Amino acid sequence: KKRWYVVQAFSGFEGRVATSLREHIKLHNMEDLFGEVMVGYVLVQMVMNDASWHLVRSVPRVMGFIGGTSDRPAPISDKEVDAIMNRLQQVGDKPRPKTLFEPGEMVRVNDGPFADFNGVVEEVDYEKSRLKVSVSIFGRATPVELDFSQVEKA
Amino acid sequence: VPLDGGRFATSDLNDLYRRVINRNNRLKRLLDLAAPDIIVRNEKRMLQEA
Amino acid sequence: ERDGLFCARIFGPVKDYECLCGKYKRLKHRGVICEKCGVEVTQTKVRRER
Amino acid sequence: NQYYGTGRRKSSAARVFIKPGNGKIVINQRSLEQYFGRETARMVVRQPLELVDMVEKLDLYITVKGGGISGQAGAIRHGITRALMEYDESLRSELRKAGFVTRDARQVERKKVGLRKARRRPQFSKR
Amino acid sequence: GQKVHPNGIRLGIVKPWNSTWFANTKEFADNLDSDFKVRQYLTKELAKASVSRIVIERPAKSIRVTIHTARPGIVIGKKGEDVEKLRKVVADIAGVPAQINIAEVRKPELDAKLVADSITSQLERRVMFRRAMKRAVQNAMRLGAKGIKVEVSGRLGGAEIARTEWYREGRVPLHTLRADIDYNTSEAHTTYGVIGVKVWIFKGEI
Amino acid sequence: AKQSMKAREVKRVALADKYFAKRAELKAIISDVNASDEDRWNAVLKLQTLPRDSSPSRQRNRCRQTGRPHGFLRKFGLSRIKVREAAMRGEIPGLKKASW
Amino acid sequence: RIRIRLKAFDHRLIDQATAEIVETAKRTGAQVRGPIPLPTRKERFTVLISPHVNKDARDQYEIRTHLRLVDIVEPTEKTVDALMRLDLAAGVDVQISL
RNA sequence: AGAACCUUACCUGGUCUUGACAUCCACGGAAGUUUUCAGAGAUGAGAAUGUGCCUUCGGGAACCGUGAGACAGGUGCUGCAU
Repeated sequence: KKRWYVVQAFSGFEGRVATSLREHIKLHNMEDLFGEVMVGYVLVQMVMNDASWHLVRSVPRVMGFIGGTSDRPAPISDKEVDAIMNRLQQVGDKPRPKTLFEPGEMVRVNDGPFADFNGVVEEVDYEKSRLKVSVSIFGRATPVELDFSQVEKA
Repeated sequence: VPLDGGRFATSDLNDLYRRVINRNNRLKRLLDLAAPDIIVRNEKRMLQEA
Repeated sequence: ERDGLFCARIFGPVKDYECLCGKYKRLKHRGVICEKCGVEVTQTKVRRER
Repeated sequence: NQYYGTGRRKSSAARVFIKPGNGKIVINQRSLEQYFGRETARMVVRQPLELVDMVEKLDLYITVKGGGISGQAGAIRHGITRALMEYDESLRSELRKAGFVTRDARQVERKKVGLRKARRRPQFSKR
Repeated sequence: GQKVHPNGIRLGIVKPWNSTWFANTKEFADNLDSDFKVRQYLTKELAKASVSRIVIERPAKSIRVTIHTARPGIVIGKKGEDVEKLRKVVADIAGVPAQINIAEVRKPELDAKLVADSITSQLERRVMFRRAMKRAVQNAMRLGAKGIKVEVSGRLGGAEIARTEWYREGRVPLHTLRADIDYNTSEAHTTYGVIGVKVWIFKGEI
Repeated sequence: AKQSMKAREVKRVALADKYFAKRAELKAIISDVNASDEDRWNAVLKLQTLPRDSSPSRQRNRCRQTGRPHGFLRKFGLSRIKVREAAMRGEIPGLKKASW
Repeated sequence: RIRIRLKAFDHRLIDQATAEIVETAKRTGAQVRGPIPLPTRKERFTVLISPHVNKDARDQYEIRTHLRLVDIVEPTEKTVDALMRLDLAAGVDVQISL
């Protein structure tokens, strides 16, 4: 049975740390002691022998494990690791797709002449990447189209 | 203030405050979607040291 | 920056009595927080005390 | 060049473009013969022509859209008679001596309240 | 009975609406019912105040009453005090903030609503109905009105068979739609029954 | 107009705003094609244990002022009598005795 | 670039109010398409007037709502605030779609 | 300008009476929510949970009930009182 552990790398070289880790596994052929490697923190399916611990800390650009102690480092509480990974993935879409999607949802404007005003998105357009929200100008909610980054979720 | 060339010669306190704010934003993100105990213990410890 | 280490609304306007860019370029309404970018309207040494 | 007269019979709206040339009739990218040229007394599409310009050395480009058949047949006729503008009252006088120039402003009546068909009242009985 | 209402026939011609705002179909009803709530509540408590008309505006999630009286010093109390005692309750029923306005009428004997309450207040104070009526006709022609017509009907005089007597002076043309004829109706709860007053005031030919 | 029958109307809009639009889902897709076994049959049983009120078909749409059940008008919310006396006053915007 | 679609019940008001909504724009943005009228929605309610029998005396009513378009040309920030934030005439709906 | 119940005022039967709807008084409980049995339903018995707002906290009133008398209710009659 292989349990999970958390590895700290130099933040920014993380994919290269993951590749070098897979390659050190297939060099020192402890293939039965490593399951996966998930992506500044690298998740490793592993078991705990001191040989495999020295292996992971001899992988370059790796600081060390993160646990209660350095003698017997600590598996994984996985309290919101999935949600952290979800965020990492979502970020991609949130930026690339920028799916402007909101209805009856209140938003916030911080761009253009509508800056410093709130309103609701009566219509949303993920394909056109535009949100239809009206901003109470002189009381009159002036339905205007704002980008996801042009306005903030309320 | 910048130097002769034009590159801004930045003070040390701006590095310190910018580090504390970068870490505090990361720790708040580790309170919304968040992540397990060991992660937020290292995150709060890096904020403490910052 | 809009709301960074060196903000406008949190502290004050870089230029003396100038709000931000296209708003208040004379001496009549010292204080109005323009919509273009949230900013105070004061002198140049006001940020040193804030 | 290019000349025009509208015609607006019975909520149908015609656009008659008259120009010298061929002797064909184009009605809304159809010919006359295929549109209603076998239907219901089409004569009014030519009734001004066999009155004055028997030669018909002018081709008519008609685009009518709007209501029913005979109103569209009539709105064309008011369109052509108003389209004799370069060939004016030297010969539009005899147009007025056969009528032919009025809008024939006769709309249908609005159904009044109480009644059934704007004049037909629903059969009272004395007892 | 058989005559058309003189103001409701002239809304697009001379007399403006007593409530001007736009609303689409979704909010047309609950604006209208809250609009009824400000009219019944104001005349509930402005009975001493001699109030004629309450015009209503709605500038974009706002309510703006406009109260036409002949006693503007009474409703404000001192320095507009009781104005914002009325603002507090009309903000409850309308749910939005409320700006209150007021314009006086210096000629209360020239509008139909106040000459009705110049009559319908006295009829429960056991005045003879011909005396209150004829005084109202003399008061309007004294103040330079081009026409006046006032009609009372009911069990007036403590009778049992109802009557309908009416007095007039000058010119009151109800078929000339150019006329800005002010018309308003009121009633009078006496001991024997209600008395309906109907007063027409013809102000000018155009 | 029968103030009890006005009060019977106002309790029915509350029950329609507490149960249904939130418990009309039991008839929405749990009465649609799925596992249409006793899971569906229980849901067809389980909406009769709701009150005999709280369905929107029980609502009458009486007048807003007089509560008159007939002659309603779903643009204004009034009956046909109370819309006419108000319109000739000028309580209703943009409306007049028109003719075409 | 920005459709300005405005609705009101009075025709002498909605057409008066469209004169200044381009005068607050051509002063600064200096390019508007033009005042475009739109076909009006006439909603009719013909209904009984007596409180009982005589269902032959009805009174025809009609509420006319009008629509106007000007569809301003230039999306310069100055013009945007001079229309979006500066809305006038209470009782006149105006709705904008950029 | 629209009755399957609703509407509905009519009928049989089951019910409650200061009442379903308003103001007032004295008490007690935030209000609310979830769920179970008995019942044709109205209702009855609960069982759980929530326990917020201003403070003189001996509070008060948004709100649910119980008792008090004023009263409330009436699509009951008379269009030949209006």
